[PDB]
Amino acid sequence: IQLTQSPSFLSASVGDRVTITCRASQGISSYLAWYQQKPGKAPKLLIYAASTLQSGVPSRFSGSGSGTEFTLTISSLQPEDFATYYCQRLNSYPYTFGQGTKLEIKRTVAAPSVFIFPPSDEQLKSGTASVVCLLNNFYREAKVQWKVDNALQSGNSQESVTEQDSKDSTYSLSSTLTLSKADYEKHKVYACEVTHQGLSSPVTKSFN
Amino acid sequence: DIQLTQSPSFLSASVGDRVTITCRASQGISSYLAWYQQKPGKAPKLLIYAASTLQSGVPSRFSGSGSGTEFTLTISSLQPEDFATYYCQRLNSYPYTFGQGTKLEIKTVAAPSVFIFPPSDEQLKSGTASVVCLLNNFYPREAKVQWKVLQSGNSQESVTEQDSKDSTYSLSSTLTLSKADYEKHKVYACEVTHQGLSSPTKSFN
Amino acid sequence: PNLTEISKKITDSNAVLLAVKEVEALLSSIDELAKAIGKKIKNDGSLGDEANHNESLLAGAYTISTLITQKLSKLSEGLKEKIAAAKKCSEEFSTKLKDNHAQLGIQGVTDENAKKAILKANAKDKGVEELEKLSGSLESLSKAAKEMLANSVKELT
Amino acid sequence: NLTEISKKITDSNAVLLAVKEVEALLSSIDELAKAIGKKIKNDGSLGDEANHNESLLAGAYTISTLITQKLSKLEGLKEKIAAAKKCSEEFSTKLKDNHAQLGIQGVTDENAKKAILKANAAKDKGVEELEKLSGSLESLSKAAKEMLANSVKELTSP
Amino acid sequence: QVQLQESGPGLVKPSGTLSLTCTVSGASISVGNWWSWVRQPPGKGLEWIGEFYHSGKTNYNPSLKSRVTISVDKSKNQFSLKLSSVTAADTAVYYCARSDLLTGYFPYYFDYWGQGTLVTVSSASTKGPSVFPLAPTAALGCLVKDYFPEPVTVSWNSGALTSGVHTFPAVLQSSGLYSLSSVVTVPSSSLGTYICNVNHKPSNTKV
Amino acid sequence: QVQLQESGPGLVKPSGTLSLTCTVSGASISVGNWWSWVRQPPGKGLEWIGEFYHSGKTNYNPSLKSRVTISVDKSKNQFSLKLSSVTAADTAVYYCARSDLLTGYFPYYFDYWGQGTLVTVSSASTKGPSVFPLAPSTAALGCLVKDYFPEPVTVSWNSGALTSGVHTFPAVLQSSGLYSLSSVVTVPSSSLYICNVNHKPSNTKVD
Repeated sequence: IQLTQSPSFLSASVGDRVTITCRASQGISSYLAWYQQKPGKAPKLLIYAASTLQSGVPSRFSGSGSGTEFTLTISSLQPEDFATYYCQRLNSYPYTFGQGTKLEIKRTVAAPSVFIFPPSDEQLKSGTASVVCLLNNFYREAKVQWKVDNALQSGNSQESVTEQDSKDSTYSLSSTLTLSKADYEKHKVYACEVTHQGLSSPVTKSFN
Repeated sequence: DIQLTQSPSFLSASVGDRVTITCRASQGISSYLAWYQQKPGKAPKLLIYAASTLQSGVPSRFSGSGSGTEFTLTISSLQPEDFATYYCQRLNSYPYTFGQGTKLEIKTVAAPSVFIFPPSDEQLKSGTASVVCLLNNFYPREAKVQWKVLQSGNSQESVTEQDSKDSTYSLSSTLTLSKADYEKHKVYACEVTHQGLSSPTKSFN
Repeated sequence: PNLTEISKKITDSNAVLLAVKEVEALLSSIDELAKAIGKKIKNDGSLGDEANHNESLLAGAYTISTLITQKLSKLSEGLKEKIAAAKKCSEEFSTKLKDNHAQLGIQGVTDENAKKAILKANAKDKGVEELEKLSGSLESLSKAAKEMLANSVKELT
Repeated sequence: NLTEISKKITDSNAVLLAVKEVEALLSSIDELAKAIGKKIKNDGSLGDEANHNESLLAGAYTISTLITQKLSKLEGLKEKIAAAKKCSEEFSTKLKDNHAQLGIQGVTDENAKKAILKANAAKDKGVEELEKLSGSLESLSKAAKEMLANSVKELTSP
Repeated sequence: QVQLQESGPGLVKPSGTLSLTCTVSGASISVGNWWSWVRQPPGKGLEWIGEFYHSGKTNYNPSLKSRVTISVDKSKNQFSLKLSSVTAADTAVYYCARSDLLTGYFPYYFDYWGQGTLVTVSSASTKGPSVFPLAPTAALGCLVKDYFPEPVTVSWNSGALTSGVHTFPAVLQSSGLYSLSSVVTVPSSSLGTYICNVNHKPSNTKV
Repeated sequence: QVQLQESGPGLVKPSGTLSLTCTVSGASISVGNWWSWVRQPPGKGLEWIGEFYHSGKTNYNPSLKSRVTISVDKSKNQFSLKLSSVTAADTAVYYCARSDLLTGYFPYYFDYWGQGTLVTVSSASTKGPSVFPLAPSTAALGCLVKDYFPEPVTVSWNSGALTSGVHTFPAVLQSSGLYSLSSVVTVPSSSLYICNVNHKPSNTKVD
């Protein structure tokens, strides 16, 4: 009935060996399949019956399993395997898919370029005020807290991260805090604090 | 169980008649049913399996049919060698429940050949006298036999099985007395009653 | 699930797929006869050349063809359409061979008339196109017969 | 426990399927047996062309090696399989060990029937090994018939 | 050339263990088929007891599952049946049987049986019969009287005189012992012989 | 070659019925195989909707049974999906898919997929965006694309003369049902840029 995929995320350099595990809450014999999915594309069947390659999927892939424990292995990772991967139980309907595993191609720790931007004058006239906080090219995990006159904002901002860059394997993150025109001008300073593994201390950028 | 209910318990028929035995399963058992013919004191012979397939050797006059739930065995025409008890079996799962059986008697009236046997003296020397009243080749009976010298309580009867070529019975009745009561009484009789006889008695002295 | 009724779906599906695999094996045996065209049995076990004596070999192939047809005749809801398509294909294989007796039914049937009858990759038809087509019907009859069995197993859920 | 048994039925049938394929290959040698000394007629019957049977038995041989190659690609039935694989090797052996009467220009009918025609009144040159191979494939078919019938019986047994 | 034969004590005391063995000629319990025991009380119907396959798997009637054991002697091509703590309700003719798939693929059907052995359960003791004459169409008989457990054979001229014979069922007396009669019809010209044969397997006898 | 193509409207209003059709070429749905629908909310994983076989047998995902139906046009070699009473949770990319036994006998595995079609469930109408300057204090400058629907929008810098260091973030859904976009770029402080915002089912631009 239930299918759990062991790593939700995984960073790994080209060349590394990967292991992905799938755990069935009941015996599903060898009735399991593995898929690779590249962004914007349909799942491509790599392995069925939990050890059988589909025609044309390379030797580097292999799966082993029976009786509720299944594993997919990629030896000698390539660039062409950035994908989410899913197991699939095919003993009964519904044919539950694993929760997925994204396969990042890792790079050494990187520090963000942090900027802040004020709400435009074409925004203030339209009643809304969006304040943008920018993070550039860091290593994705990060904590961004909005402080308006050193008051902890919670529930007015939204974030957005860009996909893994295909040439330097990095991310970028927005955080837009949205208030009312009556509430924007009520305050003087609007800060944005970034906590980060590649930062010896939180970095803040503020405006007036 | 998933019990099996064979519908006719007993059955009389004549040679050439058509006969139908029925089997009701309380749940569906697909066609996983078999029919056995069992003649007296012999292991069951198998006639039909998969509820219509005729086992080799068995004459084509037999045939079966059935759905998941209800089954029937048919013998088309008839012969005196089909006197037997017949059984369902259900082979889809264990304990492979057999039906409860169906005795099949064949039916032309015949008259008995009545004899009587006086106690041998090799038995009288052991303290007991058993008189035997014989009824050869009589049917269909159901005789009531009464022993007279009347008394009741000192006899025991036994009927053979039906004959497989002429469809007839046979009966013995054994009044068991003591040595003292044998020589004591002059007269000893075994009354009978039947259909193939115009009038009734066989005694000795 | 109706566990007793799910079996005898599996059983009956099995029986058909078996009888369907039967006629494939008889088909595949004809390919073995196509390897024997103009050949003889040697000591080391290999097939040595003996050309242009092929009459009996094609009579052997021909009887296998009418056994294929007879088998398909003794053979089903989703397959009734595919059974008759296969059976019909196997009769045009048996008819293209007899219609060609003067080439395949004479003393000294040459190596090259035989390769146009039972050899699949020839440069074609004395019988081969009806063979290749017969092999097509069976492979889709087998797919059907396989899916019937998988659907019954699937009913156990 | 339908989880385990689903596999068990597939596996058992997979073997029964493989076994019937070999039992049918062998039956094609029985149809080849009906072809010794025969050609095709217009009506579709078989007419006689005596004593040219070289490539008939060659193909009979070719099939008998496919049978061995099929047996090789085969739990619990190990003894009855290896016993069958050994039978088909001695059918091929006896055929190849008789070239001097099966491997010449104009292979006669008489020695042809002695090799692939069961019940041939004159078994000498391979038929006995074929008859023995037919019986050996029966015991294996029945074993794999019963093996699969046992996995279906697991469904219903309480 | 399949044949099955049962053998064992036809008498068992109450609360004892009942033992029978089946001997199989013409087949091999090691090679395949299912093999089973079936039982039929006299005058009653058929009850299945249990089955085994050479693979090891063994199944039993759940109404008997507490008191039953079945064993296999592959070396002897034989299998046994062990019923413990028996009562008079277990007095039955016992059959060993073979299961076979016949023309199909599932399930197995019982296609070969034994001749059946009768086992009477009782605390009473084996007793050999007496055989008194029945002095002289004409009908001569023999009186097989006061014998314990019921399986008894009766013939005339061993097996050569088989027409006209009628052997009647053994009757249970109030004395706990069985009686039987057998008769045959002959012409009145042979008078001036007929030696019936009374065989009581449990206790040796003849006439 | 086996091909599958999904067609249908990409936008549905809440409580309305979703409709989609799968056009199969290279394979007849009347002849064999199981045909199915599979769904993947954007950013989440895959969920199986239902399946049919040409025999007529149809199976549905229990979590959707009440509101799913699957129909088949044997004559058009197509099958359909009908989803009643859809909420914003049903917004997903939808796939039709074929199932094959592959090299085995059981079960069927999904070997052929369609390209998938995005179906979003919303009530909002087509609105062009308001794009607003992100005044610059390496120095960063940006544009703020706000309040547009439906989602597909392209954003460039200087009509394409600026692609180095440009991060166009994914579209963010606000509580108003409208999407939001942020595009930025980093430049040296010595230079102290016109972004072009084209929203296909609308039009606009700003400096």
